[PDB]
Amino acid sequence: VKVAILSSTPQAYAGALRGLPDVEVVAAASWDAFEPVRQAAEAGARVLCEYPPAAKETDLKAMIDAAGDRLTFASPACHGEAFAVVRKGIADGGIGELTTVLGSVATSVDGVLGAAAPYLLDLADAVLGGEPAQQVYAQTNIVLSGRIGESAAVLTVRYRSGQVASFDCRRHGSATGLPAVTFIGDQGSVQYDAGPQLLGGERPELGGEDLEALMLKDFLGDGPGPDGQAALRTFRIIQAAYESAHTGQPVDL
Amino acid sequence: VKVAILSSTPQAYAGALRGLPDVEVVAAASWDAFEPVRQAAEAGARVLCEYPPAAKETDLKAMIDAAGDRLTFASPACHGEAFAVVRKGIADGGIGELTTVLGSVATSVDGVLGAAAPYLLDLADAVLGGEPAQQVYAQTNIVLSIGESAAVLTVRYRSGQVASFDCRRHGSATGLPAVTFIGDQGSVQYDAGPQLLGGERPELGGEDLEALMLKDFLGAGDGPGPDGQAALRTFRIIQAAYESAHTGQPVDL
Amino acid sequence: RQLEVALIGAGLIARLHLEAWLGAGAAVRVYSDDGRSRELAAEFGAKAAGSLEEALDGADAVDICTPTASHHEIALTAIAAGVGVVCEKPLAASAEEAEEIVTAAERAGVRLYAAHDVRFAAPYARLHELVASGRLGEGALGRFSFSAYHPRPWTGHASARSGGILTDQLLHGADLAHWVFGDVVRVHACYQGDIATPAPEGAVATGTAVLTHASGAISQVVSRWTATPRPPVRVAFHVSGTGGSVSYDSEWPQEVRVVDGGAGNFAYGGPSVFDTEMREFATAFAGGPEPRIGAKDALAAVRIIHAAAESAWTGRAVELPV
Amino acid sequence: QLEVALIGAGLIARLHLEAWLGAGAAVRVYSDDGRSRELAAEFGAKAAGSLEEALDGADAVDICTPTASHHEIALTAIAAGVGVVCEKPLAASAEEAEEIVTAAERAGVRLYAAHDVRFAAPYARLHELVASGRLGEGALGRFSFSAYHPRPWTGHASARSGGILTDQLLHGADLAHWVFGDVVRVHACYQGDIATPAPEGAVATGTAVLTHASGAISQVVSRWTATPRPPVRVAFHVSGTGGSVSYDSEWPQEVRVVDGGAGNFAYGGPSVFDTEMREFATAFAGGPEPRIGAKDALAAVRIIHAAAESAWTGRAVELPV
Ligand SMILES: C/C1=C/C=C/[C@H](C)[C@H](O)[C@@H](C)[C@@H](O)[C@@H](C)[C@H](O)[C@H](C)[C@@H](O)[C@@H](C)/C=C(\C)C(=O)c2c(O)c(C)c(O)c3c2C(=O)C=C(NC1=O)C3=O
Ligand SMILES: C/C1=C/C=C/[C@H](C)[C@H](O)[C@@H](C)[C@@H](O)[C@@H](C)[C@H](O)[C@H](C)[C@@H](O)[C@@H](C)/C=C(\C)C(=O)c2c(O)c(C)c(O)c3c2C(=O)C=C(NC1=O)C3=O
Ligand SMILES: NC(=O)c1ccc[n+]([C@@H]2O[C@H](COP(=O)([O-])OP(=O)(O)OC[C@H]3O[C@@H](n4cnc5c(N)ncnc54)[C@H](O)[C@@H]3O)[C@@H](O)[C@H]2O)c1
Repeated sequence: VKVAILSSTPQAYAGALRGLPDVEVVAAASWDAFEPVRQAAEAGARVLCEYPPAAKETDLKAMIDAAGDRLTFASPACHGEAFAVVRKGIADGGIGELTTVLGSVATSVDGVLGAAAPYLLDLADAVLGGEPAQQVYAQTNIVLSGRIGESAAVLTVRYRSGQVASFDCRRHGSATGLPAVTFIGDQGSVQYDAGPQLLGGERPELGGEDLEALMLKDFLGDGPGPDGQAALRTFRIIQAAYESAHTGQPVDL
Repeated sequence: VKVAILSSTPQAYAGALRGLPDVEVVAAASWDAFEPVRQAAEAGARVLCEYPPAAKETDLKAMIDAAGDRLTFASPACHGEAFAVVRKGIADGGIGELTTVLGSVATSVDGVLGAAAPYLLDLADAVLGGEPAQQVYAQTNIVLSIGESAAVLTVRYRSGQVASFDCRRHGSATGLPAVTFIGDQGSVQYDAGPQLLGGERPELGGEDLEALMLKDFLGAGDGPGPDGQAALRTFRIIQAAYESAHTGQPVDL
Repeated sequence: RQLEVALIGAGLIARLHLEAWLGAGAAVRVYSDDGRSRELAAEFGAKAAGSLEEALDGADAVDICTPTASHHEIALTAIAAGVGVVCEKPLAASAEEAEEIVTAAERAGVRLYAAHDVRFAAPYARLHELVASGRLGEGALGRFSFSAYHPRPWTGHASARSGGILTDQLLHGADLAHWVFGDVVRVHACYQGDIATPAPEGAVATGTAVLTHASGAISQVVSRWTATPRPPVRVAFHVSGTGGSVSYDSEWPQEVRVVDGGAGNFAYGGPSVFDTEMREFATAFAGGPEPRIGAKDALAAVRIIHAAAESAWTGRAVELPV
Repeated sequence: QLEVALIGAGLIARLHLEAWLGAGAAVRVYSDDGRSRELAAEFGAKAAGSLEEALDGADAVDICTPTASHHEIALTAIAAGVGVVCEKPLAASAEEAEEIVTAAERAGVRLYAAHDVRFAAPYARLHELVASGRLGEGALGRFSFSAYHPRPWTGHASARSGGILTDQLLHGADLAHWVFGDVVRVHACYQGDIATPAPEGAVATGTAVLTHASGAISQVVSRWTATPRPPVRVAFHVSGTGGSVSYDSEWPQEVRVVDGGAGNFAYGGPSVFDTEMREFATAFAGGPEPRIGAKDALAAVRIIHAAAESAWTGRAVELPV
């Protein structure tokens, strides 16, 4: 199988993909210079991509046009066995009627709203059953250190069902990008943390599942990550959030 | 109220006490030269005393004789309202029949067995009602950065109850003990230095143990801290521990 | 001489405040229109006053422990008699009422505080101490969540437009955010659940607010009422600035922890927040240093919760001019 | 496909059977109670009519029988050229264990024991930190293993042997040995009625102080509790010159019910048995040696018998290198 990668850290995923047999990495690039990957998609390669920047929706459509269902969005935390447990517990009524999704993520990547919030919205979308959004409100700032774009953001989503999601994102040089999400229903709440603390101490040790291995397994074999429609819903959320951060008022969708 | 202080930080305590209404400090010294505190004790002062060095059993006995029931030993964790809750709950059967006391302490002071284990033994002694020790086993090492920097001792009481404590040196340690009481129906932990806030530099919670200890020293009733006989019990345990750490065998009391 | 405190009201909060005032060394006169004040006063050895006027006569301060809608007249009555005010939160039922009280207190030169209990408990006071002393650098982002089971019914009247039961819970988190990050200039909130009162014990609602601060810092404040006391209360926060992050979970074990075996007779909540609060207010009204919460903080809290309720109702964000 | 002879048909065997199959092995099951017949059918495995028949054509034997029978079952497989993985403890006496180790070494067959603790993430990560030098020189460790025993102990075991506490001590003793190295001195106090037969919920507490050749010291506490509140708790705190690391199994991990008390969100991570058998299967198929070797199985048995003797005689027991 021929494979291409679209990410801010393309050498990261290309190395793990070559480390498996029967697979060949024909292209790896960032969304800044995506065309070698786009031509690989036209030529038949499976493409694993992180979410594109909010400014490059035409590049996103070019990738959809080039690969069709051969395009897979990278959302590691969706592949946790822990996340399957949470989704089933909620669908079975473990927290009553679902009303609200909360959560937090820290990343080292600049522009944390576009770079990290999709990872939380992917989990929300899975448990919300792909509900469409009615309004998006967001605020951002550059207080914390970074190169370009916001280093902190909060967004709140009001869905057509009346359910609410609200997520906080921040930059930090040693963050992992691993999200923690909390699902609130009218009889309880449950938290899914993709990066819990395994060991305490002066240098705490990060626990969790081998989400990279699980995500690549699915991509080399429709799994629990966002399909194309789910990615487009979330990407539209992101665009609206950037607009709200500028207007200071929610954006209707 | 006439008071005398025998501690490694005598002026720190004298300054906290003098000028208070109805209070005057008639003597304040370290164990290196305790004669004015002995003399104040013979004249009737109440004395707040720190555990002495291992070489001063004779001076310890002299203080017990001079001050009688006016002697209190400085053991801050004994004075927490949290400890009174733990003591009451154990007395009321909350963990069934008490069998075992465990506990850990870290100190900056060198020679951690003599320097820090009395804070643990004092809490055991209070809950055990002064139960006599029968045999002590102990081991020490100097792996961490004179005098032992790690120690474990096990005490067998003639009731058949058991206490076992671990002590270690760290430059940033606070000396605050944490003790666990095990009975045949459960177990309960008194942590005099719990983590109040997390993050890169956790914050210590806890009570103002120094203020409560001085309040009880200056008060009327029987304080919750060790009296002269309790101090001598605990001193003898420590001396037996040091002997066991040298022989490699339990030492009889 | 002993500080003289007029305590107005005789409900549960009044009872907690009374114990704390007496423990602080103060002398208290209790008064409520429903007469409950005289058995309250008798149980604690305080004086039962026969009217509001007689409670105020010769008092140094009044502690207003009555429902919100009555704070305004009581406080103004107190200010006119030269008596300083401690008001149960929130200061008043509208921003306009709160401003009149603040203004009147200033013109008369008497002290005005509100009992924002959260500031007086160790996790939040330590967080503010870290932030104000510079150990977090410049504040950037904070999340706060206050969740509890309401163990008695809401018998007063409040409309969904006013935010209802969510307003009560939001006070804690809104005040904490303002305390740590500064003035709030923009508020957005989504309120979920049946939030009007009268409402039963165990009513469920979830309010999610985003506050933008004058510095650019942003806080997410979540206020919840839960269906069961499992647990009765949970508070959590995470605050990040250029100097690092500070976190708290009230579920973390503190000094007393039943590790196994299920024992129920080891409850320990820490020092009474009310003892800490009233002792600090006592010291202020006695001519000492000002407490950790001022008049402008009490007004801030009213402004923020009314902006939130408006945002929740209209679907717009609400700006607050400094 | 690797061929595994599974001996026994109890709860451990059932857990091992599922893990072997999940690792790709073919399995034949023999137990002397006959229950191996329906056990193998339930999982699609083979049923053997005898140990000799089970060993015939086997690459490895998995001994999931009572401890006292480990010595002769293991010696039979070794003499037949069959490598061995044995449930803990390796044998009923330190002397029996050493005999198995020597026979496996001379016959050149692999000999492992199922020290499950080494295959769960907190403990594997702890050993990784210590062995890579991240904590510097180990100095001090405290370990506690505490559980409610939900089945009766039906076998016969004297108080002198440590009884029920010996079962719980093998986790902590093995972990201390893994992390700090050879143990040269053992002291222990055992509290409670510990002889078996004994019922579910029997209460006992054992406190052991281990001195290591390096000079490091371990305090290991082993507990059986009256009620599953909680069913299991493990905690540790380990200090070296390079810092400290701690663990509490009560801490929340990937799935956490925050309020309301729902009970349908159970999640315990990867099965240690899957991780275990997969690593063992890989070794028997010429792969790398697993994280536990014959000399570790022998060390654990020596430690728990010295601790039982210490508790019984009131002496510390010296184990010079
Ligand atoms: C998430 C919370 C955090 C508070 C922390 C506080 C600093 C301290 O840490 C905190 C732990 C302690 O001080 C508390 C025990 C304190 O004693 C109680 C709040 C006290 O008010 C009770 C008399 C109140 C009741 C019985 C109520 O019915 C009640 C009310 O009537 C009104 C108008 C409320 O707004 C609340 C409540 C209530 O119960 C719980 C509430 N939320 C919290 O407390 C509320 O907001
Ligand atoms: C303090 C513990 C820590 C284990 C951690 C391990 C990483 C893992 O987290 C571990 C928790 C999980 O893998 C579990 C599936 C674990 O495997 C199972 C309990 C497994 O033992 C069961 C077949 C055993 C029973 C039902 C018993 O009756 C039983 C026995 O008969 C004998 C002789 C024992 O010595 C123990 C038990 C028992 O129950 C529990 C025990 N102590 C612990 O577990 C014991 O020592
Ligand atoms: N964490 C621990 O310490 C732990 C936990 C569980 C089991 N174990 C160990 O596993 C072993 C017991 O296994 P269990 O818990 O499933 O007990 P069990 O009683 O449920 O299993 C015994 C099985 O082995 C069979 N058997 C007995 N003797 C046999 C023989 N000579 N040949 C063939 N089959 C025989 C029996 O018929 C039965 O099917 C012990 O070594 C015990 O210490 C240890």
